[PDB]
Amino acid sequence: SDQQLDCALDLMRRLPPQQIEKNLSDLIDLVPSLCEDLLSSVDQPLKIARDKGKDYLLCDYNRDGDSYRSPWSNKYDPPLGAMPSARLRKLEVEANNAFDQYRDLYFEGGVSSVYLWDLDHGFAGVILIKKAGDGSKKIKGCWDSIHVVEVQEKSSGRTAHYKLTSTVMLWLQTNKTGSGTMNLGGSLTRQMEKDETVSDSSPHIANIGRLVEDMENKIRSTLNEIYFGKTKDIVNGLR
Amino acid sequence: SDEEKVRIAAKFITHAPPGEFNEVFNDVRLLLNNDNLLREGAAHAFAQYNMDQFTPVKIEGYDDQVLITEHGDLGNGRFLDPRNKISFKFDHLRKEASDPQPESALKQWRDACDSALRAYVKDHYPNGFCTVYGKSIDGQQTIIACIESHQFQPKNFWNGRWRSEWKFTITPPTAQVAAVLKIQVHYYEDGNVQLVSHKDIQDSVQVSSDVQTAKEFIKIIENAENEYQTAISENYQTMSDTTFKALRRQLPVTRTKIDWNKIL
Amino acid sequence: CDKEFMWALKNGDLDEVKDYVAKGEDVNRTLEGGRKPLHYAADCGQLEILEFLLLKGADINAPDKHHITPLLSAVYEGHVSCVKLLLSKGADKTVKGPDGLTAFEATDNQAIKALLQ
Ligand SMILES: [Mg+2]
Ligand SMILES: [Mg+2]
Repeated sequence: SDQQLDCALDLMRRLPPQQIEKNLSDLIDLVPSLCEDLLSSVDQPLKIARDKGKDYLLCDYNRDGDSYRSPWSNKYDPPLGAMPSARLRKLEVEANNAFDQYRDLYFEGGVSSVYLWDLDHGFAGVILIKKAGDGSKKIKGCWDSIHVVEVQEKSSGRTAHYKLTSTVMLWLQTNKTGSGTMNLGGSLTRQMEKDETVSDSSPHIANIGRLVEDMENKIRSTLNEIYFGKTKDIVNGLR
Repeated sequence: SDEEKVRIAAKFITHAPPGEFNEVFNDVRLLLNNDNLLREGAAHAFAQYNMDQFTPVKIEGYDDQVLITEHGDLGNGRFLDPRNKISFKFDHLRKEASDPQPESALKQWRDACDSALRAYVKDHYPNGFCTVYGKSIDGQQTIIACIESHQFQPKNFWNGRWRSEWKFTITPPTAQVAAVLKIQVHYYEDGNVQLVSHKDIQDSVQVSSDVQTAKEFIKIIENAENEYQTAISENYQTMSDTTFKALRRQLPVTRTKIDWNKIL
Repeated sequence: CDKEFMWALKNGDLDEVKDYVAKGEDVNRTLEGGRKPLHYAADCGQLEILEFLLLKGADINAPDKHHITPLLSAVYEGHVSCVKLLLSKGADKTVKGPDGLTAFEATDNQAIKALLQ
């Protein structure tokens, strides 16, 4: 079914991007063979859970079984589990506290979550940021960003190699008198590969955050052009 | 289950982007893997997509393209071309027309509104098509104007389509107007983004003669579809400097990038 | 519930901003984000939201957690008509921002500099 999954992914790229949850569920009920292969390949909106006391975001890299581990309490909400090493868990808390400020400085709200896992010659992490514009009938929107970084140490540890892969899902809806209902939905994916020095004045998190910030500033610029420029010109070309 | 796999397959075909029906049909065919379940189960879905998208079709020897709409459905697999009073077979899969045959009470107003609408569509749309219907709905005389305009450029990785449906319910001396305008754009050159926009319109107009009411109908269509397009461009700008910023800013409030070792 | 009030302030949904304040909310309370309702409106150039918050009794000179006045916020983001209203309603243009500069010294906008004279 290698050509079956191809048509399944080609279908999700063409369907209305604000119905991925039900389409992917209908798509799995249609062909349950690729149930696991699709979920690990289809970009889905980030889901929110409660630590029970901040919110935290759910993904596959912080999941073990049918339970989800909180980045604050370090315990799975469905009690168990795969835990980070004591040295990595300490670096993970610094990462959550660093990207919690990054979330506030650039989004002024929303939820953020960082999860790390040890590989072999380094560690890899996921940065999850979720910003929703609720509480208004006329103006709505949401922003989901998923960053996966791979850190590779080089000998003495003065320089390391980083590999970044980011996806930003953007939705907007307006209900105005003149333009009626306008709905914009979609996403954008970028990859990165670079190495920077690792001194005491610039640790790993200072390098990872410096690459997430520059990436999201680049993605935002492209999103502003394809959302409010490219699609605008296509509309004016229809009339 | 096997009544549920065609229900899922029909829904996927219903929500195909303009100009991407063929690519969605293949993905659905290779996924369902039951070509006879797809042809008789999702037959209504192929007809539903074409009728909802106002698909223009070229009939041999009749030059003017006609839109496939629910108002043109004659209830026997055929569709009506009110301009050249004929009916024809339409194959919703190949999008082909065949078997033409000739095809009442509100015929003069339809001819008038059509003549006025064709010049309007030519003055405002590049590759635009239109079709005006005259019929009775629940004992009420109704005039239905439909407009379609699309640009299919898969080589440039984008497609778009404009749709307009204007319903004028004649109740002398008035006519209740109910309209819907629809735009759908898919752009996948870099990234992937889809626009879905609609607007509902309710208005009133006093009827007179078949000609004075026709030009008064087109006037309402012209003023409303001008405001719709202009307000969309003004809203695009608002979403650029405001609604997007309310999600994520370009720079922090301090207007300087983050000092990352001042956080740790 | 603080974020949804912040969302209405930024996008200028006057009806939602009106209900929140009518329900008994404080137009001068700093939201959890770190700014007062005047800041979020002036930061996004919401002239109609500023007029409502002002006649509802908001402090036109109160700073946020960035030490930025509502006048300075509109000046930083280049909202000309918002600077015009705030000055007409009595905003103190002599207050220095976190960089020690007044509004006149902190912008190269000639239109805004003309208003600040
Ligand atoms: Mg034009
Ligand atoms: Mg200067």
